[PDB]
Amino acid sequence: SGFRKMAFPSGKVEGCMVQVTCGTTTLNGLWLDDVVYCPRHVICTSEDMLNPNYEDLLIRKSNHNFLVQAGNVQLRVIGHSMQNCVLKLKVDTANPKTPKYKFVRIQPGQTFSVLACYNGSPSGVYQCAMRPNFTIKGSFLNGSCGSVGFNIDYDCVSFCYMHHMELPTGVHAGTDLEGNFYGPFVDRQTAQAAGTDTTITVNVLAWLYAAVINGDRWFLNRFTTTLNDFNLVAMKYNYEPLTQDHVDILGPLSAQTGIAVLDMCASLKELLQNGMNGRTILGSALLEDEFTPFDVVRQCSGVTFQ
Amino acid sequence: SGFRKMAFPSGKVEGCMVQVTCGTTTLNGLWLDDVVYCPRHVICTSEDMLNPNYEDLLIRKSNHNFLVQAGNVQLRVIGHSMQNCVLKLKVDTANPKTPKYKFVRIQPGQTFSVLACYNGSPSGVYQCAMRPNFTIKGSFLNGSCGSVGFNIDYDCVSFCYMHHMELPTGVHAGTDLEGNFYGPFVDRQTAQAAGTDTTITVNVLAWLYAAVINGDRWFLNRFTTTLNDFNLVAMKYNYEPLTQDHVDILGPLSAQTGIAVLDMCASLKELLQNGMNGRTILGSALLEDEFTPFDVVRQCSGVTFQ
Ligand SMILES: *[C@H](CC(=O)OC)[C@@H](C[C@@H]1CCNC1=O)NC(=O)[C@H](CC(C)C)NC(=O)OCc1ccccc1
Ligand SMILES: *[C@H](CC(=O)OC)[C@@H](C[C@@H]1CCNC1=O)NC(=O)[C@H](CC(C)C)NC(=O)OCc1ccccc1
Repeated sequence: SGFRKMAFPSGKVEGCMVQVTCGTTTLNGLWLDDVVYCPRHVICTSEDMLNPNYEDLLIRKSNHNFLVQAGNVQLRVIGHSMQNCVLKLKVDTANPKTPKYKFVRIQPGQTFSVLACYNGSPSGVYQCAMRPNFTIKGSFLNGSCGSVGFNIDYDCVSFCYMHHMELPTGVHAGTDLEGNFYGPFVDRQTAQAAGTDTTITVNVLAWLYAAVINGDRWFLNRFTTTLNDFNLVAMKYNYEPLTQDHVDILGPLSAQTGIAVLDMCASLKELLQNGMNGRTILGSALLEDEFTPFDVVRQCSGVTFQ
Repeated sequence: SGFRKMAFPSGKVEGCMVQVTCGTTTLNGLWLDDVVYCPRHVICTSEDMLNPNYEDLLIRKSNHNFLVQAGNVQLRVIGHSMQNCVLKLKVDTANPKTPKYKFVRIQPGQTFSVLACYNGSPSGVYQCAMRPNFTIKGSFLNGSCGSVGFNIDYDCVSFCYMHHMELPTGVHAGTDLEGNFYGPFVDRQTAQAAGTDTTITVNVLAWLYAAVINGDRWFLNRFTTTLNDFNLVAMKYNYEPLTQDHVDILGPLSAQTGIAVLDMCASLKELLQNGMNGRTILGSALLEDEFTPFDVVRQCSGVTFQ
């Protein structure tokens, strides 16, 4: 038993991380097939990033201005193109370690694993959730751009994130693998505001179902409620509105534990109106919202990957 | 910036995970060079595990009674030996993916990364700390034995843990890679008690230094204290006694933030005597003790691995 936040095995992604250098700027790149993906601001200096005209900046750059290093071996760049906020460097060698991969654009509330890299070398892996305001709360130092977020079905790597920015608030913003930013963010060193960060309600309920599975029981109360009544209290505490869909994905955990979703919603209702009273749930003194209803089943059914 | 609990890249360990079957029992094995390491209770049935005589049980087993599977390829076992609570299966093929590796026995309070596996296939990775009572709080379902814990310097994998048991309390116990259990535990399905779980004081102080680095400041107070005075209050809250050694490892974070260790100890002293008042530090409403003083520097200096 036991419940922890768990990142996917990063072995398949490690084989695709390369170092990309342009001028004096160095970041990480994603080498899939014969294409290297990296943030387009690799063509930017520190002064360029204040107000960059990426088109005018990319005009001055050629193929030989891009040094792609895979450990100690170099990839000869034979073409480059700017797709939105990402750069696609065509190399003359296909990556022999390319797994079966996809490019997906996740939805708010869904989670993924981040392989933090510097100089194209992995440093650590952790689980991140795309907040409803399309930010993430990760760990990114200088040189961490180009690092990717991903999910794995069994042998298929679903790339979904690439890191670009840290906002003035300390949270992080990025794009998908097509260069499109998550949220209303642009890759420019200027003050940028995300919306009000709300709580992924279906995720806290799934995390409460996991605690119920793992022996944490004190929170289980005796009330029930309705979908609109709970949403009136959920909107009071900046929680996402629970839809009939969210009830359907939680069905698996509800049908196994025998607690109706509206019953769990009532136990969550009192948990917001009365606090934790100095108690903990699964070793945390607050409500966790970074566990999707599929992340708990993944940890209770024991799925694997090859 | 930002601070998260981070697991090492598990790519090098994934290449050493194989499936080990004996009779009807299947668990994970560690394939390094031409030796496969796995818990010795692979020779046990469900009824054997109540009171096993491992010697008498291993007498009945031969080399061909051990099926070692690496994906779809089998490893021919040509020898077996019981070292403490671990089984060493000699195969006729050296693992071509063996990294530079060591076998170490960690100290209480130190952390490591756990690659959770089932049927020799990785499932997830998370960071664990060896509690002062020589247990860990992980996530282990049925079939998770043989999974290992490890640390990486740069290209050297330091294996330190192998999973065996879940206690009646829900926490987990295991051995090093030499078969010696951490703590007073034996691999037998019987009621077994760990001691009183105490808090790794040097780890909470290092985690407070990280919050100080990442903008979390409200806890910083104005008192100071002495080593004995703080230990009198630390022992009151079941905290490990802080030694002059612990002050020396915290020197790096103390000399960078400019807060003396005894000053941080006073801010921690009031944090125990006054609680958090419904506030959070680094997104947690309690004091984290699973971050060693080297784990914060690892996340603030940005070390990498190859
Ligand atoms: C990407 C550049 C890189 O890593 O390698 C060239 C980022 C820096 C990362 C983002 C998270 N922390 C970092 O150090 N460089 C940037 O200039 C971007 C903005 C756009 C050009 C994408 N991020 C940014 O300006 O972040 C502000 C910041 C806050 C705290 C610390 C460093 C930067
Ligand atoms: C190892 C066996 C295995 O995984 O594959 C053969 C363990 C089961 C693991 C330990 C953590 N959770 C599991 O399911 N089998 C055991 O019998 C051991 C005891 C010794 C023989 C090592 N663990 C044990 O008895 O755990 C009790 C338990 C609690 C909760 C759920 C399952 C088992």
